Amino acid sequence: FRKFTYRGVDLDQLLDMSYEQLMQLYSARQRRRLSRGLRRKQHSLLKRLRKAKKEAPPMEKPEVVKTHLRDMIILPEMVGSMVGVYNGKTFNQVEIKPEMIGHYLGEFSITYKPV
Amino acid sequence: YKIPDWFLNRQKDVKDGKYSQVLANGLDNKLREDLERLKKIRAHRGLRHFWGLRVRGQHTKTTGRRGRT
Amino acid sequence: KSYTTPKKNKHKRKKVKLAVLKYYKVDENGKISRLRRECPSDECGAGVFMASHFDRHYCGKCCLTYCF
Amino acid sequence: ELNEFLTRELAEDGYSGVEVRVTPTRTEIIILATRTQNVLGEKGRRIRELTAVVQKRFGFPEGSVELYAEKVATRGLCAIAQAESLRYKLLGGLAVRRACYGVLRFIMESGA
Amino acid sequence: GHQQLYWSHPRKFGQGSRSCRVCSNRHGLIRKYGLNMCRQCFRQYAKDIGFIKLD
Amino acid sequence: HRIRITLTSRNVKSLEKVCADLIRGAKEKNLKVKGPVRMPTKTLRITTRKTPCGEGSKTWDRFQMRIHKRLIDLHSPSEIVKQITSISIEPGVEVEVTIA
Amino acid sequence: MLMPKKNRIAIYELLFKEGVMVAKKDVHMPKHPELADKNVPNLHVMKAMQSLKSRGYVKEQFAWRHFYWYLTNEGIQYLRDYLHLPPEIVPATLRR
RNA sequence: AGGAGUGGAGCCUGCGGCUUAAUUUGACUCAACACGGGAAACCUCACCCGGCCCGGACACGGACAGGAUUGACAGAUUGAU
RNA sequence: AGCGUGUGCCUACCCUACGCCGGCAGGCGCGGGUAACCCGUUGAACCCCAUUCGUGAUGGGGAUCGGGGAUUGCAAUUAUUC
Ligand SMILES: [Zn+2]
Repeated sequence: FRKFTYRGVDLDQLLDMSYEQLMQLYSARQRRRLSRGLRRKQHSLLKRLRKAKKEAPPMEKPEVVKTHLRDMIILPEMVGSMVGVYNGKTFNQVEIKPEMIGHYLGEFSITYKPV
Repeated sequence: YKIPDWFLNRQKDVKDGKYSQVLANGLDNKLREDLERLKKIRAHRGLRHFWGLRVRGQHTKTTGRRGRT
Repeated sequence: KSYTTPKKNKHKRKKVKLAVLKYYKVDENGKISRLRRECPSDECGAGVFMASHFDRHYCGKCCLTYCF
Repeated sequence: ELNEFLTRELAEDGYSGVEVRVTPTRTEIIILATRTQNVLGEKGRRIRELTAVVQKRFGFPEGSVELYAEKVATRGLCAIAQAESLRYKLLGGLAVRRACYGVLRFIMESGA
Repeated sequence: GHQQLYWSHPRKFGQGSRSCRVCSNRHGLIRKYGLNMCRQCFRQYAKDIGFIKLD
Repeated sequence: HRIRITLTSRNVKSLEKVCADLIRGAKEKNLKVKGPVRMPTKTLRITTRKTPCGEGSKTWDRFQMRIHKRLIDLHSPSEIVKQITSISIEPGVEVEVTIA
Repeated sequence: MLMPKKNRIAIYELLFKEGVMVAKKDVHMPKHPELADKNVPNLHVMKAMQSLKSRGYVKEQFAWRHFYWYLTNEGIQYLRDYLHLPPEIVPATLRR
């Protein structure tokens, strides 16, 4: 009912801005994820993921992408996009919402079972 | 009144981002809102709060013997 | 020994028959004609006969692509 | 490093020990050996080739060290030589008791 | 391929960057005074280096 | 020209004898000499468990490395110093020369 | 075990210049520190070295992490025949 | 005869057991349990999920310079460019 | 206070006084030590002195939980740590 605002700003205005202000928008720990330098060491796969997510999908839920990584930072440029996360054994389908901005990725994993 | 912002309890909240010191019922309401947000997110911290275990990353094999029976 | 899930095969190089005949076109005289391309790179000259593609051609050792 | 290498290498010709002496521009190494005929090979071949091994592996200017070897005196006192000889004699076919008695009598006759 | 996989994972720190110089193992290494030797091998060959028991 | 030569060795009697020999030689050459400065010894201790495995009573080993550093000061020209270094060389002494 | 032509002849020249040869037991180290004028893979050269061992032309020694290789009469014959030179050539270990 | 105490309260750690694709294992009264020098985010690693160049020397019989080889750029599962 | 330790072999990662920015970790241009030379007279803590607290789970205990800011490494989720 109540439209959310990301930590002060809304979705469209947040999307129409770059990292140079996004970093001060969100917290400190994830700032170091891009403040040390350009991410290219093991982020070639991540850039491929960004390109795949920005690829134009049909007018429905976009395609799913399977990855062996769980070390992506959730940026607004991929919200509303389905991705398969290799939770140890299987590429589990995940569901995201625009409230995921500024957090990590691999926190949706259950260790063994509820017992 | 020239009081610096770092001294406040919760700063740059996920709802509005403004810097405000919060009172008892306000803190309880904000804690409820944060736990409900974590529940909706289905994050690891939220689910571990749901089962009611230690969420900071402690041990349970020898700690927590006064809880569930 | 054998496993459960079947495994694919290893790539093999087909026997290249009459390679030179495919490099230069024989005419009715001592003149010669070429249907392949020549590498303009500094490391390798024109001796590297590139493959006969249909969209874009690929070099031999340069890992470079020249488009149309 | 050098002690281990020499013990494993010159075990075939009765190795006892080494005494490395350091002197600028000329390093003099002396090897405690019992059999000098087997340690030289064919007219100093062993010395030169082991020296070449030394420069190639350790790393040192060429033509500066000179491996040396001499016959050890009172070889019956050094326990290492007796242990090596017992290893030789028990290697092929000798009885444990007879070989042990032989080495024991030789040691007690050496002057110990 | 595997030639690209040789120098792929950073062997700078941790425990695989260094190993014992005697048995090529990675347990009990003494980095004090740059020994880079495990405890067992140092115990075995200690007297030859010079470290001997006086106290 | 205040030549300062540093001698480092593990054995103490050998170092003392070498220093005494150098002092006697310098005195026979009729040269000004200083006193043999004896720096404090440096001890290297490497305590390790004696058990290759991890079973038994917890015993320990104590390894020591007593090093010494004796040095003398001379006001001699370097030619006599080189002549001296050209003689009486033993593996125990590792001569280090500092010119000042 | 695919070996470029130039690397093998370079290693043969390096081995024949003296009577012995050394290498460190570390396949995760391509460049040979002593042979700094070429980008020879050390793992390939040591594996070809031990293949030459398996064919039996040289003696092998290894203590902690460094191998030791020594020539032989039949080994030097094999080397001189591969290098296509008369037997008048001698290594640096046979001269006085 | 005494002092500090442990065992009772909270917290870190190993073992057993339950659970887990896997929760690797050694040691079980002195003389096993902050012990293997082991305070495990990647290498550690020796356990599960997955696919990689092979790190099958060499002897013998076949396969080959009339090419037995070997490294691959646009694009698809994939994990990578 | 007294034992220690210190610029490297594939090995880059050392101890750092000095003057700034900021409550705070923390950030750069500035120097020595391959060591009785520099950190360093290693101004340690426990002690000692003057208020505050007053038998009250209380000014002891800091267990649990949220947010914010920092160096480390390609990488901090089950927070590495502060
Ligand atoms: Zn080309």
